[PDB]
Amino acid sequence: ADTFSMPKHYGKEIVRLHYIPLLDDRNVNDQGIDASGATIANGNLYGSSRDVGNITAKMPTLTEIGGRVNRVGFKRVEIKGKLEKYGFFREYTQEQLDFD
Amino acid sequence: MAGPVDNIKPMKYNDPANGVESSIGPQIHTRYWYKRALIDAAKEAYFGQL
Repeated sequence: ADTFSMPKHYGKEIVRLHYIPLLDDRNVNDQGIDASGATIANGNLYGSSRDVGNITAKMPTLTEIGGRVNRVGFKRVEIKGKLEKYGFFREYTQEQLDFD
Repeated sequence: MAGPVDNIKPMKYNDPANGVESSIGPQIHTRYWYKRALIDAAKEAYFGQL
């Protein structure tokens, strides 16, 4: 196991960022102009799908005139970590050590 | 109340401090911190000296 030294004046939580790739199902977005031009609710280009029929239907195709087609987007995620405290004590008397 | 029609809608920076979050995702810091605190001045005494 590895040890991370938390700073002093920054609360009791740690936060880290995570970046999602393009072709992934966690990359939900709204930049969804399709191959012919239409706002659809899918901006990740069939991400994380291994079906051939589904794959050869969202491929980005281009015509000789170009145009506003095949837009994409990206997202982010965050993760957290926490802390806590522990301890215990013991007590005794003086005659116990002397007369044992 | 706002600007003209968008008709484009790119990856923007919609106001995250209140309401609509963002295009990329969650933010860490949404405000700068003034590190010098504002302290009121002390009062004055007129009777102690006499």
